[PDB]
Amino acid sequence: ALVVDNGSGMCKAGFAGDDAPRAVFPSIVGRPRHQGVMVGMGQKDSYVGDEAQSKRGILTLKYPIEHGIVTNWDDMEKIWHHTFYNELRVAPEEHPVLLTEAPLNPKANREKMTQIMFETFNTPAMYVAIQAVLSLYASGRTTGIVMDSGDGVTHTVPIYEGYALPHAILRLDLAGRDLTDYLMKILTERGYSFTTTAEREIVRDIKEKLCYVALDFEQEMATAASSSSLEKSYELPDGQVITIGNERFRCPEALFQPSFLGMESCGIHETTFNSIMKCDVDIRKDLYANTVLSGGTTMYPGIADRMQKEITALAPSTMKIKIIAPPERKYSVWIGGSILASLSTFQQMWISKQEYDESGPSIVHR
Amino acid sequence: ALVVDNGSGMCKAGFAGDDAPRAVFPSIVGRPRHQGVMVGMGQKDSYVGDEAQSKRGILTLKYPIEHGIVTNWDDMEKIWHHTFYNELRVAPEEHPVLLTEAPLNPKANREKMTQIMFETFNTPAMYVAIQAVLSLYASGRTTGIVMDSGDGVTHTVPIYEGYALPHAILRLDLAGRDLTDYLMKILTERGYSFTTTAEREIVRDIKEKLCYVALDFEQEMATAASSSSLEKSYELPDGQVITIGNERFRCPEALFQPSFLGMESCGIHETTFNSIMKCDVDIRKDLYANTVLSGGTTMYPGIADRMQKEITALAPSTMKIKIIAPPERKYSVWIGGSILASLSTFQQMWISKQEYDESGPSIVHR
Amino acid sequence: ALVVDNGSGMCKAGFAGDDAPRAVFPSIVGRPRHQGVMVGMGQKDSYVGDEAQSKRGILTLKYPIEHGIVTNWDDMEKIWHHTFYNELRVAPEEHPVLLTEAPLNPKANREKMTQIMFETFNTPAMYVAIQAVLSLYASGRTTGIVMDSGDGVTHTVPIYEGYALPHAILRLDLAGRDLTDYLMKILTERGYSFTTTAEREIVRDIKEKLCYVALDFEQEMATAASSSSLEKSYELPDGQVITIGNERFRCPEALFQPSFLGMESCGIHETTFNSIMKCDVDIRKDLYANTVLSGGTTMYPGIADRMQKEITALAPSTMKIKIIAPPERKYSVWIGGSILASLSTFQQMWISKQEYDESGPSIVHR
Ligand SMILES: Nc1ncnc2c1ncn2[C@@H]1O[C@H](COP(=O)(O)OP(=O)(O)O)[C@@H](O)[C@H]1O
Ligand SMILES: Nc1ncnc2c1ncn2[C@@H]1O[C@H](COP(=O)(O)OP(=O)(O)O)[C@@H](O)[C@H]1O
Ligand SMILES: Nc1ncnc2c1ncn2[C@@H]1O[C@H](COP(=O)(O)OP(=O)(O)O)[C@@H](O)[C@H]1O
Repeated sequence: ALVVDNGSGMCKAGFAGDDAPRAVFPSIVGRPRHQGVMVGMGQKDSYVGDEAQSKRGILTLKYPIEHGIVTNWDDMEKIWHHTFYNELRVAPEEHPVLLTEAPLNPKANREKMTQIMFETFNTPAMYVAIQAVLSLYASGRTTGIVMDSGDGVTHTVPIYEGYALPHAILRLDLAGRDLTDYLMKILTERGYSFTTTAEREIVRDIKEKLCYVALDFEQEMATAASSSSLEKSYELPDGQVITIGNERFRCPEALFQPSFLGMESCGIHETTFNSIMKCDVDIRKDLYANTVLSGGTTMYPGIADRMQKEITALAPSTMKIKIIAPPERKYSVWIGGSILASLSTFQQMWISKQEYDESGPSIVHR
Repeated sequence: ALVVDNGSGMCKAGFAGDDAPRAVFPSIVGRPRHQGVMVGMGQKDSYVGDEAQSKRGILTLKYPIEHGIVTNWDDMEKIWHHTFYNELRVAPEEHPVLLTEAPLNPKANREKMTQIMFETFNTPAMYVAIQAVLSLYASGRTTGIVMDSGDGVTHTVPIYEGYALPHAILRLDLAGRDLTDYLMKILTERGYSFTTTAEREIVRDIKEKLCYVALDFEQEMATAASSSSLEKSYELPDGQVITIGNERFRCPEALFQPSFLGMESCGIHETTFNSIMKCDVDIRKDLYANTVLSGGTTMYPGIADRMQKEITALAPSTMKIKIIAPPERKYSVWIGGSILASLSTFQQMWISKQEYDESGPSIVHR
Repeated sequence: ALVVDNGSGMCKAGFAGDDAPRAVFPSIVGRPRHQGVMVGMGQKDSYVGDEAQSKRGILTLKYPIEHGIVTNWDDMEKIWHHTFYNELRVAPEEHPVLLTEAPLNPKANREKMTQIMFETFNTPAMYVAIQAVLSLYASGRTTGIVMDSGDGVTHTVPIYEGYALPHAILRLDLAGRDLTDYLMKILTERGYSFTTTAEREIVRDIKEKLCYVALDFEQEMATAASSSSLEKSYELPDGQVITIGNERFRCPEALFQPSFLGMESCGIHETTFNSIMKCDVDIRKDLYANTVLSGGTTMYPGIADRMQKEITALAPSTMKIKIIAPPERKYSVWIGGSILASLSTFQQMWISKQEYDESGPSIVHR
């Protein structure tokens, strides 16, 4: 059977019988912005991400998912069309599929999602699972608190002996692009300017390479305020050199104390302590030492030490805390998806065509 | 033969050929309270005490006995099923069994109880004995007044030269949970709150460790009202510290003058003097100096001196009084159960299958 | 003399010489969250509710009372300072004061509460009264069971011939914010999102207008699941339309069977019958037909039928039941406060300056 994650900002897909996905691509949809100056087929009406990332410039770019909510289904159908016919070379009527979703999301999302999977692709069977649960599958633990943070969404689920406390789930719409744009805003301080969608991807790729979190914002600010050398140069695709200095960490700092982004909620560490504090007293000691980090926005170096230092300064003393931060976190959700698809006991749970034909899309509520 | 005490709040059991029981556990039944977020067998439909106390949190807790009356036989049967097959590793058709009961209890309780032991477990023989009598076996006396007090029940039986005076027995439903909840009510004075079945057991464990009886309630109140140090800290399972002060003794005080719990009966010492005053005049001098305390709710420090001071101030002078408070009172009842099962003269007293098959359940009255 | 109710979520105050209070406002404290871009005095360091609700947005909001416990005295002092100097234009040395409180609350609350009224405002005299008793004054009955439920607190007191049974009082911390968050949680089903303190008040105002309790949750669920028209539109302050449907009653339902909020206690109707069952038998016929509802969280339409249906299905038959639901329930408590202050016989009960100067703050325990 086939496992697809349409989680925000990049689709990942392959056979469930494997350890890693087969395709990984930006899910961007792009369209031409000028008339044709020379005759030929070369100008197709639309390009999907794996071409859309190459020809970027003459394309505008739109993201069909924002904050984990589909904004334009007609784009998404094109994306799935690419994933099925062009990449995995597989007929979707042959294989069952399961899909990721964010934990809290407008139910209409599920309804149309499964409607498309039946009424167009004629797929045999379907299931929608929340990402944090699947993340636990990849570690193979049965107790812990999962933190996942992707393009535009963060959430946490506490689970104990395989039971979630639904009253304890939180959203926090802080991550991803909402963080990337803060690098756009501050990078204009040095004078470099970046204005447009095709050009935003350069700043994203910088962020993907040259960023880390300070073990104390105050000391590293005082450091870079001194004449000490901490900057690294970067070269733009045109060969313009950039120097970035005093700013590789003042960016991700805004993931904490997020008043920089103007929000006034709690931040990541607050929300990790506040979720456990919605758990019963006798559970708490067991969720500590089992904070699991997940999703690509945890791949900054230094998050582990910062987070443990913060929580240990915030939680009651005498309680040991241990963050399970493996490598390969970028794949963890899909890895867990692969695991669940293989367990034979799960095979009764797929929604059948027969069920959809009685209940229609709302069957997703069982 | 097998010895089981199903007295309130914890079952105690083992072979009669021993000095102590082999298993002692809280007899609580607990059930899951959320739908499953993760696949597996791990969540069985029900847990008996030895797990139900451990995994508490995701469990709610119910007591199948309350105030000494069985509320749901199907729960008790589950408890016995665990005790027989998993714990004592014994086939019930092989061995006789005897059961404790409180002295006054609705007879239907006995009827169904023994019915289950014959018609389901196919046990060879059965006998029901009152707890105070078994308590005397452990001391090996033939004269005295037994005071037993457990979760939710207290009673006294006078026995003289091995004869009880059934017209002099009294119940007083004051002890145990009825006292523990008064710590729940009062502990909120400092501000801490405790609301649910899994969480009540924390207050029970506090009571089991940090409680004592004042050698004069009035002086120790005046003491703790001054800035003298008498409080002890306790750490909760989450590592929250608790401070308890002025209440390690204001709790068990309510076992006397129980107007604190709003009841208006007599208290324990009253009921010990009033029961003896139902004895004939010529018995009294022999019951004095033979008040035997029994049952775990007597395990507070200070009970001995308080009780003797009260009775000696209340009884007529020139009459010697001596409270026999041995150790192992937590086991005293089961010890006495062990003794009676071994006495060869008793071997005629078991109710046979033949008797139940002639008389039916009322055979329990012989 | 002055009557003040600092019950959670809004202060209410005025002269005892009246039928209703003169000022009623949300007691929220709010503070600026950006540096000043324009010159003037207009930005004071802090705003109390009547501006804090108007200018909300540029303010963050904190509630100085939570669950009936003061969290930051320096905030409360700001609220009382406003109520005395700004609103009532009154010197506190002129008039005695009485204060509402919840029935069970950490005694330290009283000590500091009365300390402030003497040592700062130099008021001549003080008394603290529990809200339910004052509620009975407004009806003028002398027998009944009072149910009061306000922002964040519920409690009940049985009173018979002017005597309470303190051992039968219950708290249940279910109401208020704990309900508001359930509207926040469920409203995201339609897709709307609400994240911040200033924005929470919009969801509160929705709750104040478009909500009712179902005479059977099951039938009304099946009804709204059909294509029948039951939704109502609401307009946001920006003119964004909201549609709410199939959810105007699934909110207050969680005030019963509150497992929706993940709590595992009993709910309101259970706890109302269970409090009476701790009363003596001969009182019961008199507490029935005298359940008096009080506090603003009783202002839902439909409460009467649900409550009467529950108790009548639970209580023994042949027993008359009558819910006294007057209008003006939002003021009943304060009305009674005004009454008690007026009875000349009550005029001996105020704690004098002389007593506080001997005993200090703990004099409130007499
Ligand atoms: N090297 C990196 N450093 C920081 N952030 C990264 C890095 N690589 C990827 N990311 C973040 O993670 C995103 C990749 O997709 P992601 O959101 O992890 O998928 P999923 O939604 O499955 O977690 C990127 O858009 C970026 O926001
Ligand atoms: N250390 C302790 N201190 C005070 N009370 C205790 C302690 N241990 C047990 N208890 C009381 O005794 C109960 C244990 O069961 P118990 O009532 O002794 O059984 P039985 O009814 O057969 O006597 C506990 O629920 C508690 O009420
Ligand atoms: N129109 C309304 N509909 C439903 N509930 C309301 C309404 N107005 C007020 N409330 C409830 O009552 C609260 C107002 O304060 P309240 O709790 O009545 O004070 P008190 O604690 O003295 O009763 C609001 O927070 C809200 O919970």
